[PDB]
Amino acid sequence: KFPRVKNWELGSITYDTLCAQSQQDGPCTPRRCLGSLVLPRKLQTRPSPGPPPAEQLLSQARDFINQYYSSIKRSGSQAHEERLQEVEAEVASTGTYHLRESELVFGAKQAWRNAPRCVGRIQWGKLQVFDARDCSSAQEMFTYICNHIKYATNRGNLRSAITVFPQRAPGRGDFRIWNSQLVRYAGYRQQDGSVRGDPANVEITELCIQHGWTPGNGRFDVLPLLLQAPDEAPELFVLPPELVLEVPLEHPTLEWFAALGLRWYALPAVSNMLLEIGGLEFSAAPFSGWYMSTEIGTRNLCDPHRYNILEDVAVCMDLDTRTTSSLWKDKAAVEINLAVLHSFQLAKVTIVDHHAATVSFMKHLDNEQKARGGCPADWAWIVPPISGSLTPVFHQEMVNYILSPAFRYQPDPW
Amino acid sequence: GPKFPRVKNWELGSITYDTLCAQSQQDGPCTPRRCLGSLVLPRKLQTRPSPGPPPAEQLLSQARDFINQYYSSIKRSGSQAHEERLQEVEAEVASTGTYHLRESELVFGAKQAWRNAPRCVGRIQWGKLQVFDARDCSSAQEMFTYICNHIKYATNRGNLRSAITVFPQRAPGRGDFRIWNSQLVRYAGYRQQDGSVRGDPANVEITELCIQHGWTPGNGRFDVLPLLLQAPDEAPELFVLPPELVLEVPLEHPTLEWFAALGLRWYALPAVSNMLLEIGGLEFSAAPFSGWYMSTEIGTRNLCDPHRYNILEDVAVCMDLDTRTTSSLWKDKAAVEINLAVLHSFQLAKVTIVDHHAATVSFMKHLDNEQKARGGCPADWAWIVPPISGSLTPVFHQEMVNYILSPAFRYQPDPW
Ligand code: HEM
Ligand code: HEM
Ligand SMILES: O=[N+]([O-])c1cccc2c(Br)n[nH]c12
Ligand SMILES: O=[N+]([O-])c1cccc2c(Br)n[nH]c12
Ligand SMILES: O=[N+]([O-])c1cccc2c(Br)n[nH]c12
Ligand SMILES: O=[N+]([O-])c1cccc2c(Br)n[nH]c12
Ligand SMILES: [Zn+2]
Repeated sequence: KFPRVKNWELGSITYDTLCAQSQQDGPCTPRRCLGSLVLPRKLQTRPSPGPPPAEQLLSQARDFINQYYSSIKRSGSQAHEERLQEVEAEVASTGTYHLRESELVFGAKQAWRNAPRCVGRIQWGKLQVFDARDCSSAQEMFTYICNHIKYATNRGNLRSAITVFPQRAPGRGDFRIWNSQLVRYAGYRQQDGSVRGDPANVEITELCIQHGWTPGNGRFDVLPLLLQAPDEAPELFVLPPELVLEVPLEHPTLEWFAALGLRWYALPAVSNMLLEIGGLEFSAAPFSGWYMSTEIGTRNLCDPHRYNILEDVAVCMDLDTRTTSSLWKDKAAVEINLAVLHSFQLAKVTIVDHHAATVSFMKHLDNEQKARGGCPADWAWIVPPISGSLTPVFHQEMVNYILSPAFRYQPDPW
Repeated sequence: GPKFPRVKNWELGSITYDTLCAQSQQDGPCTPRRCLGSLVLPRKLQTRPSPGPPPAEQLLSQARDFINQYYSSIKRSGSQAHEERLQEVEAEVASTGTYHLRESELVFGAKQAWRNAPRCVGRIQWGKLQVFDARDCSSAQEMFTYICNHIKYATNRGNLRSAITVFPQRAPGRGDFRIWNSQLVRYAGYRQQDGSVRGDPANVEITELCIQHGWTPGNGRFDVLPLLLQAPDEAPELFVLPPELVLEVPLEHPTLEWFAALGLRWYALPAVSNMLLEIGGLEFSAAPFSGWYMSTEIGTRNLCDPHRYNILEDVAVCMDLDTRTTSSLWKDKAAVEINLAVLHSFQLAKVTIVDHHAATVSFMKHLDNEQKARGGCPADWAWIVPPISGSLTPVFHQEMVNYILSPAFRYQPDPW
């Protein structure tokens, strides 16, 4: 049952015993592996048609409290058995329960620590948790968010942070942030099917316009937020320009690069995922850290269904775009990633390259093997989009499983 | 909707369902509890030498599945020729404990094994494979004659042709036909006194086995190894490939003049020879197959892997790059130029080669051809996406379902 895990660069071997703690099922079976699938339908977080079984919830709850008390080394103590009873009496009576701030802080950190697709988990212990459970309006969500952004950005010296809004309650709508990230660029479906801006944001941009936003016409127009309080229509909120930090891209040696007019924001804040802690679900819990240069230079700027600048850059570099064997694509992508690192470093904004990032992840995997006897990792996401085998994680076998607390995907609110 | 794995292509936003996986009769390493898809050698396709024949009934079920597959491919499923063949296989297994394949059946199974290989990006060529029947072979000496013939035909002076040579199957109460080498062409790995390794670090053991068996070792970085061929119940015999049969390509860069001075080179023919070909339950322990190289395999893996030649730093220093800081992306720049050299050099020498962009584009075409043909295609994402410029190829944006279908090429324990 326990996986023999091997690193092919070093020849070392380890056994993942942490996978035995996984209580949630993934999409794979012995007949076929679906590890490469981006999204689920089974691992998804289905709405509350009513309160989920008290036994099931109480089981996840007790396990979390147990995890919390081990965390502070006061396991088995009186403080522990009293807390387990509080949780049980509360579920038995109301069908749900509530967490203490310190449990929520522990839970939030464990959620990040448990995320298999995150290559930045070495930073898991340093996370600023903002308790925004004292929120009752879209207006209040906005204030909290602005404060999250101000703190997280920190003049360019980024700090990891998460804001937790009210949990889901049975028989009531969810608190939701309609945007996938707090900061994203608009995607305008310009007449001929083409899209000015980020093609991945066509739908959300249309929804913003539908809710009163007067749109722009640039390639990098920061989008407004659609915040939604329970059973209420989403409200539109324009983020103050002084709050959104952006880095204009330029190349260290290629003078003409800057003329491309490219730029990217400093803060990567995912705001569409569900945070699950002890059976409870927080539908609104935006989190942020800092960028790995490849997400910007490779994925966001070079993906075919995204900005797709690969060719424009290759033409400017005067590369042989006629044939694939000239490797014009590979050369252009490397220069774009270098431009991102140069630009962010020049602007004094936090950034980390894929080589440094994966090296740190290897250290993290080692820390975790010692600490918990394994570490859930999703190979396809941990290995960077360019230069895969050039990094240490490529040659490292990994085991992927679901551990709780956990960040999960959830249905779009519309 | 449909009760099958839903697969999405994120670049195009298109959806497909894999119904072919339903026909998988063999389990992989994953369970709903955890995914072990990233593991290289899972104990699944692994075939530990069964002392005797397969259970008459287990072999029988596998045999029946293959015969059905065969008749279905020639469009005679349910016919008298089909039912007669099924009876003939059962009768043969009932009296002898095993059975034998008709020539066309062997050709079909061999092509299907390639078609079914999850990790092969070059499967769009599956239909055009030359199958050499070597089931008459009876000595290590003859295995060598057959291999040299394969190498000659397959190499074809630089205009490579896919081919597989099938030696006699595993037999009850009779040793196996084995090729000790991992590939027909491999460079030697010499363990230095100082601990280092000259040549290919990956080939240290086979090199030492060659020496233990009479090989007089050289001491270069690119010394082609001799073959250790093994016939039934005999010790392996050493056979040196005549130099003129092993085509090699001196590597040079199209603009960086100094690259040629590095003295780097690579052989033109990739021929895997340590895998077991399984068809209808019959095992062909010796069945070397070859095709042609995808540039990344040479320039990125073979030449740049830290546990292989590891030439990244040397090329970086030559390009005068900052190898003291990761942010200079010195590794990336060098690897790109190393891959361009492999492509430029093979094209210059008139030897078949395919860049990772052209290969993945063609695999996308293969995926479409197989959706319509079989209703899905077993693919191992981690092995299909190139070791460099991953998201720049169309396969990165294509979800994939991985499973084991038979006939198949499986891993098997080293003979020693
Ligand atoms: C410290 C800096 C960080 C870096 C450099 C980093 C980098 C990455 C990268 C490259 C990915 C893979 C691509 C993707 O899924 O979009 C990822 C995924 C992820 N990270 Fe991190 N991360 C960081 C901080 C954080 C923080 C603060 C959290 C949560 C508290 C977090 C949670 C996750 C999760 C849940 C995913 C998966 C998202 C999905 O499934 O789409 N990360 N991270
Ligand atoms: C025609 C050109 C071909 C190309 C460009 C090609 C390319 C590749 C590549 C890149 C791999 C991935 C690396 C690896 O797994 O070792 C691979 C794997 C494989 N190919 Fe192909 N291939 C070709 C021909 C063939 C042929 C002719 C056969 C068999 C008849 C074959 C059988 C396989 C198998 C079984 C593997 C898996 C090896 C493993 O388990 O590691 N391939 N191929
Ligand atoms: O840097 N990244 O590539 C990246 C991807 C996805 C999420 C995050 C967060 Br939250 N910080 N950085 C991230
Ligand atoms: O070493 N690994 O752990 C590993 C995982 C997944 C794919 C590959 C390839 Br292709 N080489 N090594 C790999
Ligand atoms: O080109 N390749 O990278 C490659 C890898 C593994 C096996 C083969 C064969 Br057989 N032809 N090409 C191959
Ligand atoms: O699109 N995909 O099929 C797919 C599979 C596995 C990983 C990724 C990433 Br990271 N982006 N797209 C992916
Ligand atoms: Zn799997």
